[PDB]
Amino acid sequence: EQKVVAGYFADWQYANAENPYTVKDIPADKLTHVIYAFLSMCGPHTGASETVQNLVAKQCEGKDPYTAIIVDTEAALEKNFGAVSVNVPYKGHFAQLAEMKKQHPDLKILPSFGGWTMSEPFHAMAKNKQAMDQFSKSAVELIAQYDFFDGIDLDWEYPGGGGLTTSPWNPDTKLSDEQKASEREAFTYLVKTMRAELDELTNQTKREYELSTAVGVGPKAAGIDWKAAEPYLTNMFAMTYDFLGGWGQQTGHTTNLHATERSWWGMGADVFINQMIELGIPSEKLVIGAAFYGRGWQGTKDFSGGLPTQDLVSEQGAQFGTGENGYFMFWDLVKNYGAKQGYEYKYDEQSQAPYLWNPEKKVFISYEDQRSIKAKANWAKQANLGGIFTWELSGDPKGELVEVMYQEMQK
Repeated sequence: EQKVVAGYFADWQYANAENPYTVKDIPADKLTHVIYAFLSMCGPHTGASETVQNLVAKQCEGKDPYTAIIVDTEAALEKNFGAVSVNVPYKGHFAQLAEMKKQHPDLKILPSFGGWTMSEPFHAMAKNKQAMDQFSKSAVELIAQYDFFDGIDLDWEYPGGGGLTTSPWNPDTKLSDEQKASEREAFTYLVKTMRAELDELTNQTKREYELSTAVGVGPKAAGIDWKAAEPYLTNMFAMTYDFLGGWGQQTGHTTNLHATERSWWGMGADVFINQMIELGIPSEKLVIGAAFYGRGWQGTKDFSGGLPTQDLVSEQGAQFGTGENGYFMFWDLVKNYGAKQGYEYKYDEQSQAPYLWNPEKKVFISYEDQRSIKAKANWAKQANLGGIFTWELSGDPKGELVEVMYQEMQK
Protein backbone atom coordinates (compact mmCIF):
# COMPACT_ATOMS: atom_id res chain seq x y z
CA GLU A 1 0.00 0.00 0.00
CA GLN A 2 2.82 2.41 -0.87
CA LYS A 3 2.04 5.20 -3.35
CA VAL A 4 4.09 6.39 -6.31
CA VAL A 5 6.40 9.43 -5.81
CA ALA A 6 8.17 9.75 -9.12
CA GLY A 7 10.66 12.28 -10.47
CA TYR A 8 11.71 12.95 -14.11
CA PHE A 9 15.45 13.41 -14.62
CA ALA A 10 16.49 15.29 -17.80
CA ASP A 11 19.74 13.97 -19.27
CA TRP A 12 20.86 17.43 -20.55
CA GLN A 13 20.70 19.57 -17.40
CA TYR A 14 24.24 18.62 -16.21
CA ALA A 15 25.50 20.99 -18.95
CA ASN A 16 23.32 23.91 -17.88
CA ALA A 17 25.77 26.72 -17.07
CA GLU A 18 23.60 28.36 -14.38
CA ASN A 19 22.08 25.22 -12.71
CA PRO A 20 24.08 22.03 -13.38
CA TYR A 21 22.07 19.07 -12.06
CA THR A 22 23.31 15.45 -12.05
CA VAL A 23 22.24 12.05 -10.75
CA LYS A 24 24.15 12.70 -7.50
CA ASP A 25 21.72 15.57 -6.79
CA ILE A 26 18.58 13.41 -7.04
CA PRO A 27 16.83 13.06 -3.60
CA ALA A 28 16.69 9.30 -4.01
CA ASP A 29 15.58 8.53 -0.46
CA LYS A 30 12.35 10.53 -1.13
CA LEU A 31 11.27 8.95 -4.46
CA THR A 32 9.81 5.59 -5.44
CA HIS A 33 10.74 6.14 -9.12
CA VAL A 34 13.30 8.01 -11.19
CA ILE A 35 12.36 8.39 -14.88
CA TYR A 36 15.35 9.08 -17.20
CA ALA A 37 14.46 11.45 -20.08
CA PHE A 38 14.84 10.60 -22.95
CA LEU A 39 15.68 7.63 -25.19
CA SER A 40 14.33 7.01 -28.69
CA MET A 41 14.29 4.68 -31.67
CA CYS A 42 15.81 4.37 -35.12
CA GLY A 43 13.23 6.34 -37.09
CA PRO A 44 12.59 9.88 -38.39
CA HIS A 45 13.44 12.94 -36.26
CA THR A 46 12.98 15.69 -38.90
CA GLY A 47 11.23 17.88 -36.30
CA ALA A 48 14.12 17.65 -33.81
CA SER A 49 17.31 19.78 -33.72
CA GLU A 50 20.09 18.99 -36.16
CA THR A 51 22.21 17.86 -33.20
CA VAL A 52 19.64 15.23 -32.27
CA GLN A 53 19.21 14.07 -35.89
CA ASN A 54 22.97 13.43 -36.11
CA LEU A 55 23.04 11.58 -32.81
CA VAL A 56 20.20 9.36 -34.04
CA ALA A 57 22.16 8.78 -37.28
CA LYS A 58 25.30 7.74 -35.36
CA GLN A 59 23.56 5.24 -33.07
CA CYS A 60 21.52 3.65 -35.86
CA GLU A 61 24.43 2.64 -38.14
CA GLY A 62 24.26 -1.15 -38.26
CA LYS A 63 20.86 -1.35 -36.55
CA ASP A 64 17.46 -2.46 -37.76
CA PRO A 65 14.79 0.21 -38.32
CA TYR A 66 12.97 1.15 -35.08
CA THR A 67 15.67 -0.35 -32.82
CA ALA A 68 15.48 1.21 -29.31
CA ILE A 69 18.49 3.52 -28.80
CA ILE A 70 20.28 5.78 -26.36
CA VAL A 71 20.41 9.18 -28.13
CA ASP A 72 22.80 11.32 -26.08
CA THR A 73 25.46 8.63 -25.42
CA GLU A 74 27.93 11.26 -24.23
CA ALA A 75 25.56 12.08 -21.37
CA ALA A 76 24.43 8.49 -20.72
CA LEU A 77 27.74 6.55 -21.05
CA GLU A 78 30.90 8.70 -21.45
CA LYS A 79 30.88 11.89 -19.27
CA ASN A 80 32.81 11.26 -16.06
CA PHE A 81 30.45 12.36 -13.25
CA GLY A 82 32.80 10.74 -10.71
CA ALA A 83 34.07 7.37 -9.51
CA VAL A 84 31.46 4.87 -8.34
CA SER A 85 31.66 1.66 -6.29
CA VAL A 86 29.80 -0.44 -8.91
CA ASN A 87 31.95 -2.13 -11.53
CA VAL A 88 30.36 -1.28 -14.88
CA PRO A 89 31.97 -0.88 -18.36
CA TYR A 90 30.71 2.69 -18.87
CA LYS A 91 30.60 6.08 -17.15
CA GLY A 92 27.97 8.79 -17.82
CA HIS A 93 24.61 9.13 -16.08
CA PHE A 94 24.12 5.36 -16.42
CA ALA A 95 27.11 4.56 -14.13
CA GLN A 96 25.62 6.99 -11.61
CA LEU A 97 22.16 5.38 -11.95
CA ALA A 98 23.73 1.98 -11.32
CA GLU A 99 25.39 3.33 -8.15
CA MET A 100 22.12 4.97 -7.06
CA LYS A 101 20.28 1.62 -7.52
CA LYS A 102 22.97 -0.10 -5.45
CA GLN A 103 22.69 2.39 -2.58
CA HIS A 104 18.84 2.56 -2.80
CA PRO A 105 17.69 -0.97 -3.70
CA ASP A 106 13.98 -0.22 -3.22
CA LEU A 107 14.10 2.60 -5.83
CA LYS A 108 12.81 1.88 -9.31
CA ILE A 109 14.45 3.42 -12.34
CA LEU A 110 12.75 3.64 -15.75
CA PRO A 111 13.99 4.93 -19.17
CA SER A 112 11.49 7.18 -20.95
CA PHE A 113 11.20 6.73 -24.73
CA GLY A 114 9.95 9.75 -26.70
CA GLY A 115 9.10 13.14 -25.19
CA TRP A 116 8.09 16.30 -27.10
CA THR A 117 10.92 16.40 -29.72
CA MET A 118 11.41 12.63 -30.13
CA SER A 119 7.77 11.42 -30.40
CA GLU A 120 7.85 11.75 -34.22
CA PRO A 121 9.32 8.26 -34.97
CA PHE A 122 6.46 6.53 -33.10
CA HIS A 123 4.01 7.65 -35.84
CA ALA A 124 6.18 5.89 -38.46
CA MET A 125 6.79 2.74 -36.36
CA ALA A 126 3.03 2.44 -35.79
CA LYS A 127 2.36 1.79 -39.51
CA ASN A 128 4.03 -1.60 -39.25
CA LYS A 129 3.73 -4.57 -36.91
CA GLN A 130 7.31 -5.71 -37.58
CA ALA A 131 8.60 -2.20 -36.69
CA MET A 132 6.63 -2.33 -33.42
CA ASP A 133 7.99 -5.84 -32.83
CA GLN A 134 11.58 -4.62 -33.32
CA PHE A 135 11.12 -1.65 -30.97
CA SER A 136 9.59 -3.86 -28.26
CA LYS A 137 12.22 -6.59 -28.47
CA SER A 138 15.14 -4.16 -28.64
CA ALA A 139 13.78 -1.91 -25.82
CA VAL A 140 13.72 -4.95 -23.53
CA GLU A 141 17.23 -6.04 -24.63
CA LEU A 142 18.38 -2.49 -23.82
CA ILE A 143 17.14 -2.68 -20.20
CA ALA A 144 18.44 -6.29 -19.96
CA GLN A 145 21.92 -4.89 -20.68
CA TYR A 146 21.56 -1.83 -18.41
CA ASP A 147 20.11 -3.88 -15.65
CA PHE A 148 19.61 -1.16 -13.00
CA PHE A 149 16.44 -0.31 -15.00
CA ASP A 150 13.15 -1.79 -13.68
CA GLY A 151 11.04 -1.56 -16.87
CA ILE A 152 10.05 0.83 -19.68
CA ASP A 153 8.19 4.16 -19.74
CA LEU A 154 6.53 5.37 -22.96
CA ASP A 155 6.21 9.10 -23.65
CA TRP A 156 4.62 9.06 -27.10
CA GLU A 157 3.07 12.53 -27.46
CA TYR A 158 0.60 11.44 -28.80
CA PRO A 159 -1.31 8.64 -30.61
CA GLY A 160 -3.86 10.54 -32.72
CA GLY A 161 -1.73 13.73 -32.93
CA GLY A 162 -1.39 16.94 -30.93
CA GLY A 163 2.42 16.73 -30.82
CA LEU A 164 5.35 18.60 -32.37
CA THR A 165 5.03 17.18 -35.90
CA THR A 166 1.30 16.41 -35.67
CA SER A 167 -0.49 19.65 -34.74
CA PRO A 168 -4.31 19.73 -35.27
CA TRP A 169 -4.12 23.46 -35.99
CA ASN A 170 -2.27 23.11 -39.28
CA PRO A 171 -3.89 21.38 -42.31
CA ASP A 172 -0.78 19.52 -43.54
CA THR A 173 0.29 18.04 -40.17
CA LYS A 174 -3.18 17.43 -38.66
CA LEU A 175 -3.80 13.63 -38.76
CA SER A 176 -6.66 12.02 -40.68
CA ASP A 177 -9.47 10.11 -38.95
CA GLU A 178 -8.01 7.02 -40.62
CA GLN A 179 -4.55 7.54 -39.14
CA LYS A 180 -6.10 8.33 -35.77
CA ALA A 181 -7.92 4.96 -35.94
CA SER A 182 -4.74 3.22 -37.05
CA GLU A 183 -2.65 4.66 -34.16
CA ARG A 184 -5.40 3.81 -31.63
CA GLU A 185 -5.00 0.16 -32.54
CA ALA A 186 -1.19 0.39 -32.77
CA PHE A 187 -0.92 1.71 -29.21
CA THR A 188 -2.73 -1.38 -27.95
CA TYR A 189 -0.54 -3.67 -30.04
CA LEU A 190 2.59 -1.88 -28.83
CA VAL A 191 1.83 -2.18 -25.10
CA LYS A 192 0.64 -5.79 -25.54
CA THR A 193 3.86 -6.74 -27.30
CA MET A 194 6.16 -4.84 -24.89
CA ARG A 195 4.41 -6.45 -21.91
CA ALA A 196 4.94 -9.88 -23.44
CA GLU A 197 8.66 -9.16 -24.07
CA LEU A 198 9.06 -7.97 -20.43
CA ASP A 199 7.31 -11.11 -19.21
CA GLU A 200 9.91 -13.20 -21.10
CA LEU A 201 12.70 -11.21 -19.40
CA THR A 202 11.09 -11.96 -16.01
CA ASN A 203 11.18 -15.71 -16.73
CA GLN A 204 14.95 -15.40 -17.21
CA THR A 205 15.86 -13.01 -14.38
CA LYS A 206 12.99 -13.63 -11.93
CA ARG A 207 12.70 -9.85 -11.46
CA GLU A 208 9.48 -7.88 -12.01
CA TYR A 209 9.39 -5.09 -14.60
CA GLU A 210 6.97 -2.22 -14.99
CA LEU A 211 5.57 -0.85 -18.24
CA SER A 212 4.16 2.64 -17.95
CA THR A 213 3.00 5.56 -20.12
CA ALA A 214 2.49 9.33 -20.11
CA VAL A 215 -1.11 10.39 -20.83
CA GLY A 216 -2.02 13.77 -22.33
CA VAL A 217 -4.94 15.81 -21.02
CA GLY A 218 -8.38 16.32 -22.63
CA PRO A 219 -8.38 15.19 -26.30
CA LYS A 220 -4.73 14.06 -26.13
CA ALA A 221 -5.97 11.18 -23.92
CA ALA A 222 -8.77 10.05 -26.20
CA GLY A 223 -6.55 8.77 -29.01
CA ILE A 224 -5.97 5.63 -26.91
CA ASP A 225 -8.28 2.68 -26.23
CA TRP A 226 -7.73 2.58 -22.48
CA LYS A 227 -10.14 -0.34 -21.90
CA ALA A 228 -7.99 -2.44 -24.27
CA ALA A 229 -4.54 -1.04 -23.26
CA GLU A 230 -4.73 -0.63 -19.46
CA PRO A 231 -4.35 -4.39 -18.58
CA TYR A 232 -0.73 -4.24 -19.96
CA LEU A 233 0.23 -1.07 -18.05
CA THR A 234 1.51 -0.37 -14.57
CA ASN A 235 1.06 3.39 -14.24
CA MET A 236 -0.33 6.26 -16.28
CA PHE A 237 1.56 9.53 -15.70
CA ALA A 238 -1.10 12.22 -16.21
CA MET A 239 0.48 15.35 -17.76
CA THR A 240 -1.57 17.80 -15.66
CA TYR A 241 0.42 20.97 -16.49
CA ASP A 242 0.96 23.38 -19.42
CA PHE A 243 -2.74 24.20 -19.43
CA LEU A 244 -1.89 27.80 -20.42
CA GLY A 245 1.37 29.42 -21.45
CA GLY A 246 3.29 32.01 -23.42
CA TRP A 247 2.00 30.54 -26.71
CA GLY A 248 -1.33 32.33 -26.15
CA GLN A 249 -2.64 35.57 -24.61
CA GLN A 250 -4.95 33.55 -22.29
CA THR A 251 -3.39 34.19 -18.87
CA GLY A 252 -4.03 32.00 -15.78
CA HIS A 253 -3.09 28.81 -13.93
CA THR A 254 -0.69 26.43 -15.72
CA THR A 255 -1.26 23.41 -13.43
CA ASN A 256 -4.16 24.12 -11.09
CA LEU A 257 -5.48 21.20 -9.00
CA HIS A 258 -9.14 22.40 -9.10
CA ALA A 259 -11.23 23.71 -12.00
CA THR A 260 -13.42 26.63 -11.00
CA GLU A 261 -15.87 28.96 -12.70
CA ARG A 262 -12.85 31.25 -13.01
CA SER A 263 -10.77 28.70 -15.03
CA TRP A 264 -10.10 29.25 -18.71
CA TRP A 265 -12.30 26.72 -20.54
CA GLY A 266 -13.19 24.89 -17.30
CA MET A 267 -9.62 23.50 -16.93
CA GLY A 268 -8.12 21.85 -13.84
CA ALA A 269 -6.14 18.71 -12.96
CA ASP A 270 -9.20 17.22 -11.25
CA VAL A 271 -11.47 17.52 -14.33
CA PHE A 272 -8.79 15.99 -16.59
CA ILE A 273 -8.06 13.12 -14.17
CA ASN A 274 -11.80 12.40 -13.89
CA GLN A 275 -12.10 12.25 -17.70
CA MET A 276 -9.18 9.76 -17.85
CA ILE A 277 -11.00 7.60 -15.27
CA GLU A 278 -14.19 7.83 -17.39
CA LEU A 279 -12.18 6.64 -20.44
CA GLY A 280 -11.26 3.42 -18.57
CA ILE A 281 -7.99 4.16 -16.73
CA PRO A 282 -8.31 2.62 -13.23
CA SER A 283 -7.82 5.41 -10.68
CA GLU A 284 -5.22 3.37 -8.75
CA LYS A 285 -2.87 3.36 -11.82
CA LEU A 286 -3.04 7.12 -12.39
CA VAL A 287 -0.29 9.43 -11.18
CA ILE A 288 -1.08 13.15 -10.89
CA GLY A 289 1.47 15.60 -12.40
CA ALA A 290 3.21 18.41 -10.55
CA ALA A 291 5.52 20.99 -12.08
CA PHE A 292 8.76 22.43 -10.78
CA TYR A 293 8.44 25.46 -12.99
CA GLY A 294 5.93 28.14 -13.92
CA ARG A 295 4.89 30.19 -16.95
CA GLY A 296 4.42 33.93 -17.25
CA TRP A 297 3.01 36.85 -19.26
CA GLN A 298 3.67 40.55 -19.67
CA GLY A 299 1.26 43.45 -20.21
CA THR A 300 -1.56 41.74 -18.28
CA LYS A 301 -4.80 43.66 -19.01
CA ASP A 302 -7.90 44.27 -16.86
CA PHE A 303 -6.20 42.97 -13.70
CA SER A 304 -5.45 44.53 -10.32
CA GLY A 305 -4.13 41.73 -8.04
CA GLY A 306 -7.44 39.91 -7.48
CA LEU A 307 -8.29 36.33 -8.27
CA PRO A 308 -7.49 35.15 -11.82
CA THR A 309 -10.61 34.94 -14.04
CA GLN A 310 -11.99 33.02 -17.05
CA ASP A 311 -11.33 36.01 -19.37
CA LEU A 312 -7.90 37.13 -18.22
CA VAL A 313 -5.57 38.08 -21.09
CA SER A 314 -2.13 39.65 -21.54
CA GLU A 315 -0.29 41.32 -24.44
CA GLN A 316 2.00 38.31 -24.85
CA GLY A 317 4.03 35.69 -23.04
CA ALA A 318 6.96 37.04 -20.96
CA GLN A 319 9.98 37.99 -23.06
CA PHE A 320 12.23 36.64 -20.28
CA GLY A 321 12.62 33.30 -18.54
CA THR A 322 15.13 30.90 -17.00
CA GLY A 323 16.48 29.83 -20.37
CA GLU A 324 14.16 30.29 -23.31
CA ASN A 325 11.52 32.94 -22.72
CA GLY A 326 8.16 32.42 -20.96
CA TYR A 327 8.96 29.69 -18.42
CA PHE A 328 10.57 29.98 -15.00
CA MET A 329 12.16 27.24 -12.93
CA PHE A 330 11.05 27.22 -9.29
CA TRP A 331 14.53 28.22 -7.97
CA ASP A 332 14.57 31.22 -10.37
CA LEU A 333 11.14 32.43 -9.17
CA VAL A 334 12.26 32.18 -5.51
CA LYS A 335 15.45 34.14 -6.18
CA ASN A 336 14.41 36.70 -8.77
CA TYR A 337 10.58 37.06 -8.89
CA GLY A 338 9.79 37.77 -5.23
CA ALA A 339 8.80 40.63 -2.92
CA LYS A 340 12.15 42.42 -3.28
CA GLN A 341 11.68 42.43 -7.08
CA GLY A 342 8.15 43.88 -6.86
CA TYR A 343 6.20 40.56 -7.05
CA GLU A 344 3.41 39.77 -4.56
CA TYR A 345 2.83 36.08 -3.84
CA LYS A 346 -0.86 35.17 -4.01
CA TYR A 347 -2.69 31.87 -3.41
CA ASP A 348 -5.92 30.91 -5.18
CA GLU A 349 -7.67 28.79 -2.49
CA GLN A 350 -10.56 27.49 -4.71
CA SER A 351 -8.02 26.41 -7.40
CA GLN A 352 -5.30 25.41 -4.85
CA ALA A 353 -2.65 27.20 -6.94
CA PRO A 354 -0.04 29.99 -6.34
CA TYR A 355 0.69 32.94 -8.58
CA LEU A 356 2.86 36.11 -8.62
CA TRP A 357 1.68 39.61 -9.57
CA ASN A 358 3.92 42.60 -10.14
CA PRO A 359 1.50 45.58 -10.17
CA GLU A 360 4.09 48.08 -11.36
CA LYS A 361 5.25 46.01 -14.33
CA LYS A 362 1.96 44.19 -15.07
CA VAL A 363 3.60 40.73 -15.08
CA PHE A 364 1.58 37.61 -14.09
CA ILE A 365 3.29 34.28 -13.31
CA SER A 366 1.52 31.00 -12.54
CA TYR A 367 3.50 28.26 -10.82
CA GLU A 368 3.61 25.41 -8.30
CA ASP A 369 4.88 25.41 -4.68
CA GLN A 370 4.91 23.52 -1.38
CA ARG A 371 1.26 24.37 -0.78
CA SER A 372 -0.19 23.32 -4.19
CA ILE A 373 1.96 20.16 -4.15
CA LYS A 374 0.60 19.22 -0.69
CA ALA A 375 -2.92 19.85 -2.01
CA LYS A 376 -2.30 17.65 -5.07
CA ALA A 377 -0.88 14.79 -2.96
CA ASN A 378 -3.82 14.95 -0.54
CA TRP A 379 -6.34 15.05 -3.39
CA ALA A 380 -4.62 12.09 -5.04
CA LYS A 381 -5.10 10.06 -1.83
CA GLN A 382 -8.81 11.08 -1.54
CA ALA A 383 -9.43 10.22 -5.25
CA ASN A 384 -7.84 6.78 -4.94
CA LEU A 385 -4.97 7.53 -7.33
CA GLY A 386 -1.66 5.71 -7.60
CA GLY A 387 0.51 8.68 -6.63
CA ILE A 388 2.21 11.89 -7.75
CA PHE A 389 5.13 12.76 -10.02
CA THR A 390 7.19 15.84 -10.93
CA TRP A 391 8.34 17.37 -14.23
CA GLU A 392 11.27 17.96 -13.58
CA LEU A 393 13.67 17.41 -10.60
CA SER A 394 16.24 20.10 -11.46
CA GLY A 395 13.66 22.86 -10.95
CA ASP A 396 14.28 22.66 -7.18
CA PRO A 397 17.90 21.70 -6.33
CA LYS A 398 17.19 22.01 -2.57
CA GLY A 399 15.02 18.83 -2.73
CA GLU A 400 12.32 20.54 -0.62
CA LEU A 401 9.37 20.20 -3.04
CA VAL A 402 10.16 16.47 -3.36
CA GLU A 403 10.23 16.27 0.45
CA VAL A 404 6.64 17.62 0.52
CA MET A 405 5.56 15.15 -2.19
CA TYR A 406 7.00 12.23 -0.26
CA GLN A 407 5.73 13.27 3.19
CA GLU A 408 2.21 14.08 2.05
CA MET A 409 1.76 11.19 -0.40
CA GLN A 410 2.94 8.47 1.98
CA LYS A 411 0.96 9.62 5.03
